[PDB]
This record gives sequence, structure tokens and C-alpha cells, in this order.
Amino acid sequence: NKPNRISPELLATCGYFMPRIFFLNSQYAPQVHWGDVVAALSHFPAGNLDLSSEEFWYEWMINWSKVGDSYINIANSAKSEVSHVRALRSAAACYHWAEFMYFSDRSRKIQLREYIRSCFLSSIKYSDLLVDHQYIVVDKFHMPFFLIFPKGYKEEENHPLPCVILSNGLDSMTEIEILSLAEFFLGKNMAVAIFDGPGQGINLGKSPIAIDMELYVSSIVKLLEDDARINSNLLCFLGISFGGYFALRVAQRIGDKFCCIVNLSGGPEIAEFDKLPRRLKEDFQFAFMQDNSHMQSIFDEIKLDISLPCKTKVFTVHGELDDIFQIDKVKKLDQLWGDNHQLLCYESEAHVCLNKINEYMIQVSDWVSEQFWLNGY
Amino acid sequence: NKPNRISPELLATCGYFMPRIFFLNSQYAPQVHWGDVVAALSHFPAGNLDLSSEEFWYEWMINWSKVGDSYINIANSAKSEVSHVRALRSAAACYHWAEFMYFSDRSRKIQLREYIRSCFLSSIKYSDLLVDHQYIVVDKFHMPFFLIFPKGYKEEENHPLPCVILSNGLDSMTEIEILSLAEFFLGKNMAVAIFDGPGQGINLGKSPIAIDMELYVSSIVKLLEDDARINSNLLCFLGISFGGYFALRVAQRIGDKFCCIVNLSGGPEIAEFDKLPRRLKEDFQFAFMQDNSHMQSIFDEIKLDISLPCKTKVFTVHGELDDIFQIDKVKKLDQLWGDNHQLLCYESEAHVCLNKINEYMIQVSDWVSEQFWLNGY
Ligand code: NA
Ligand code: NA
Repeated sequence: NKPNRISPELLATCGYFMPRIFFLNSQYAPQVHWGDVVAALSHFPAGNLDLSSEEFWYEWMINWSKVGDSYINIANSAKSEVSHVRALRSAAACYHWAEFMYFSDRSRKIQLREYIRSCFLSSIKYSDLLVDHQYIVVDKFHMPFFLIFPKGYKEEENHPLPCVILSNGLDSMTEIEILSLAEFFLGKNMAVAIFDGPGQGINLGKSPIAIDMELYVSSIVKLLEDDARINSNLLCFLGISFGGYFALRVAQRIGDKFCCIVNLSGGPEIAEFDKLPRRLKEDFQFAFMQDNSHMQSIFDEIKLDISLPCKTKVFTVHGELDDIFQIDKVKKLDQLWGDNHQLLCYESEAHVCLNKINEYMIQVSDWVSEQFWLNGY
Repeated sequence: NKPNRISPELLATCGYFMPRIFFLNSQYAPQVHWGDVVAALSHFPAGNLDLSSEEFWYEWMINWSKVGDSYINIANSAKSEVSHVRALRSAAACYHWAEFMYFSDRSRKIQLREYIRSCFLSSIKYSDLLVDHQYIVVDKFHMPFFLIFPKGYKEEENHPLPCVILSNGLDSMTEIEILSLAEFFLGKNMAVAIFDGPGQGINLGKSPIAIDMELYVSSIVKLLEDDARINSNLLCFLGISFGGYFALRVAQRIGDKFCCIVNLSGGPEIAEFDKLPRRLKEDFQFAFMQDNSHMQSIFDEIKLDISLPCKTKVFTVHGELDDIFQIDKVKKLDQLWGDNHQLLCYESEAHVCLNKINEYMIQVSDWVSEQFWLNGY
């Protein structure tokens, strides 16, 4: 017999996604172990190596679902709460990687995100963090909302805290990548606000993603203004990916509500829809609940007027080799926005600069703390 | 330009070691991110793919040292203690993977382990764990010793705690792999005792590793007997690898001091020295501070008398395809030791079953809790 291993062909093919799958070493957010990737890919069918093909991502979903199922079995039989929670977190991570680039069964994708959300709410019960979970009603939309306080937080022993609002990207899950980013701010004794806007988190495939997400961010700001535990004069908005695009929108429309805004590899406009690589066409189609023929028009509407003023301090992290948000458009925005925009550009990094995420989140978290200090914290 | 990536040839070649390098997702123990492996291997010289060659592990040490240096630079410039500690942990992990399979410069290897230990002691200052660091004097040997208490531990608000003593393997570092394992017991409100015996941790390359490590474990037991904070009637010994061999020795010589013992892929005897794969000959040579010609005699002395009685409950985790501690010898011990020995055997796993470490440490930690409960906890 040969030891369980990932095929050389497969591991190389998946190189772009391995930094995404491992993401950030986290205390609360679900995260895979190397062994989970081996469990998912060790029996992956050979001759199936096309990242743009529906058949690849079907087998990916099936194989990652099996690893998630194995962790639920461990969770169900766990002899302690601490063991139960670790198994649930592992299951949630596996189900996320099963679903994040799978679009061909809407009901199956929604089912997997519901599994993750169920695992998350169960993890909160046994956690040592204060989580305020509620719906924010925006017009007819009931927005899932999580206000999370730092370890050992007591309202009676604290002044009002600074708060970072973090947005999902196109294919992130709120309790996975976003909670992972959020831990950098929780670690610095800041509150964090994470949320499921239309077409985001648990709403992906249920409601179309809203281009004007700043409308939903405004409703979060009003909640934080009313909450005595939060210093509404010390607010940051952070977006990753498409969420970074929302970060640029927030900067233009409601920037004066924020001490600073962080844009993790969002841009003022997306590359031509027709020529998008890998599964990105189906990804954008699924998020917007639209077909191929309607997407370039949406991209045209998405494109920002970079002449419109930036109303706060913006920090952008971007890769020179980003094929979704081209660096030239970000650099054009950087020059135009001038003293109010700082660009950290990684010369040999692809979209989201995920080989640098540990180092840049250290730098980003310290930069946000600095902006709060500059506003008299 | 092309994005920074690990060569397909290199990633496949290193398959055996990738589960070791990632190890366990940990809160305190230093751990790499995927991006750190990319930083180490993205500019690794081509045509250098022999895991048994001195030249491969030299370039490995050089390239991992560069990533460690980068994190020390981040640590030195960090604007917060939380950022400082995260950078130090990342540096420590990188320096460990630089040194763990590098033996050709004794002074350089010792220097890298000193860097790790310096980073660790600095991390303790800012940590939320009570660490009792001292020397245990055994004869003329001054043994580095760490007694670590669970999160939020107060002697006044607790009964005497159970304690797990964990041993290094041949090439582990105490604050990396062993602290990673230890977190499973800290999570269950147990004390943990981690230590640098002769030829272990900081002493690797300074003093020859002691075959009779149980002598040093006895001195830890006496300390725990004297400490009012520890319930000396609720003690576990866990060893990984060669440390698992020590676990079997402890079971035979001082088992009656322990409610239970865990053997993570140790065995009663090692495979023929001459035919050991990869860098294992140089690994054993370095640990024992002996040349090739003397090692088979040491292996002959190492071999246990499995007829000698097992004096407590033993749990062994072992891979069918282990090429260092052959499964046949473990299964022979399992049958002989009978009701006092439990074997978890993974059919398609290599040495230490590292593709299963998350799931088996959940099972192992729950098993240890169960043994304490059976002894009236
Ligand atoms: Na407020
Ligand atoms: Na005691």
C-alpha cells in the first residue's frame, strides 16, 4: 500500500487556491489542517485537472463534503464540549471549501452554507466571546448581524470600544474568512461587526448581491451609534475582494462616518467579464443571480467615478498580478485620491495577495489602531 | 511576471513533510501559514529534489532562515505587543523548519534552537497562560522545565489539577510540536509539563539523548508530587515519536505513577539503522552525538523487553506504513500487553499518522480525560 497523498498534478493545479483554503491561523474562525486537504484530494479522480470546468468543482464539492461529514461524525460522538467545538469548526471549514467555488446546484450550495451557519451558532454557545446576534431590518430586508466583543470584555470595566465593520467578498463565508480577519481587531481590544448583506454569507443564492452595499453599512453605523458599548466616533470599514470594492464605495458615500477604511484587493472596476479566468464568470453570475449575457452591463454599472471625493483615510493592499481588479485602475485611484489613500502593492502577488495575508494583516491592524489614535483614542 | 509559487516537483517531493510543517492549528505554539512555505520554497534552486542529500537540507535551512529573519524584522518594527508576539511566533516556526532536518553545522543548528527558545520566552511575557519555568537538577544535569496552567487558572478558585507530561521526539522542538499537543490538555483544564531532557529541545546537539529518559520523568513526577496546585494521583505521560518509545519505557519502569500513558507512533524497537530512509541516519547520529558505525549497537540497546510488565493503561496511535517503528513490532507489543494496551492503527498512514493528527488528538485528549475520570476525577 502507498500512504494517502495529494497527486503532484492536482496540488500544482490548485496552487492559486491553497493560500485561500489555509487562509489565516485562527482561534475562533473554522480552519482546515493539511490532513483535511489530503482527505479531500487523496481519492480525487485522475484526469480531472481543469479549474474552469464544472466537472472539477462537482468532484471538489463531493470530496470536501465527505471530509465535513467525517468531522460531524467526530462532533456527534465527542466526549467533551471542547472536542465537540473543535470537530464542528473543522466540519464548517470543510463544508465552506466544498461550496465556495461550486454553483451548479443552488439548493446544495445554500444547504452547505446553512450547515456552516448552524456549526457557527453552535460554536458561539461554548465560546468565551460575547456575540450579539440579531437581524438589522433595512426596508424589507432582514440582515443577519454579529457584534463580537474582545476576550474577557465587561461593559462595566470598559469605556466605549472602537468597532471595525468587515464585509464579505464574492465567495467568502462570514464566519470563515471574515471572522478570521476580524480576530486581528478583536486581538487589539476592538469590537467587530460582521454581517450578511443581500447575496452575502447565508444570503448567497437567496438574494442578489447589492451594488450599493453602503446602504446596509449605514444601518450598521446607526446601530453602533445607538449602542452605548461602542464609540461610534472610532469606526473602521474593511472589505476583502469584492467587499474591498464596497470599501471604496463606503469611502465615497459615507466616509465621514469612519476614521479609516481598509480595501483588501478590491478595485474601482472589474476586468472584462467575458475573459474572466477559472470559475469567476459563474461566481459573479451566482452572486448577482444573473446569466452570462447580463453580467458585462452590471460590471459597467459597478465601475466607480474615481473623481467623486474620498471622505476618509483609505489603506489598499493589492497584488501587481491581480487578474480581476487590475493594478493600473487601483494605481490611477491611488494617484487621484492622493494624501487620503495609501497603497501597499506586492510585486509578484495574485488577487488578494494571500501568500502575504499574515504579514499584511499585522500591518493593516496596526494601521487601523494608528488611525483611531490619530482621532484621539 | 509569474506569481510566487512552490514548484510542482518540490511540493510533491516534500509531501511526507508537509503534514509535519503545518502540524496542528494552535493558539500558543508557533505555526507557519501557507504563504511562509511559499516564501521558503518559491526561490528554492531547481534540480535539487533529493530528500536524502545534505545539499537539499542546506538550501532548506538557508531559505527557511530568510523567512524567519523577515518575521523578526516585522516583530522589531511592530507597533503593538499583540503584533510583536504574532511575528515572533511566525519567526520561531520558520527557524524550527529551517533546523529540524539540518545537522551539518552543529553551531548553526544550536543557534536556530536558541532563536526559537528566545522567541518563546518573549511570547510568554505577553501571553495569558501561567508558565512556571525552572531547571530540574537531575544529578549534574540542569533540565529546562515548563509547568503551564489552563487559561484563567487561579490556585484559590481550583482544586489540584490533573497534569500531562509530554516528551519531545527526535527532531521536535518543545515549544513547537509538544506545546501544540499540550494545548489539547490545557483546553480540558489540565496542567501540562514540557521539558528538555538530555539531547532534547534546547539540549539537542549539546548533550547525547538519554535512552533511560524515565530517570528524568521521575524527577518531574517528584516536582508535581511537591506542587500543591497539581493532583499527582492524576498524571499522564505522552510521547511522540521517539518520545513515544520513552512512553513505553515509562509504562514499564514507573507506570504506577500514571493513570494512563499515550504513545504517538513510538515503538519497542527501530528498523535497521543502515536502511533508514531520507535524513534519519544523520538525525539519529546528531541526537546521540555518535557516528554511523556506532548507531546499530545503540538501536540494539534501545530494543525493549516487551515481556517486562506494562504497569498502567497505554494508548498507541500508529500508521500501518510506518518505516521507522514497524507496525508488526507494535502489534506484537499490543497482543502481549493485552487489556492494558489499546492500538489505534491507521491503514494508509506513514510514521506519526500526521494526516490524522487533528482527529486522533481529539480522540487521545478525550481518552486521557476518561482515564482520569476512571481514577475518580
Ligand atoms: Na455608540
Ligand atoms: Na501535588
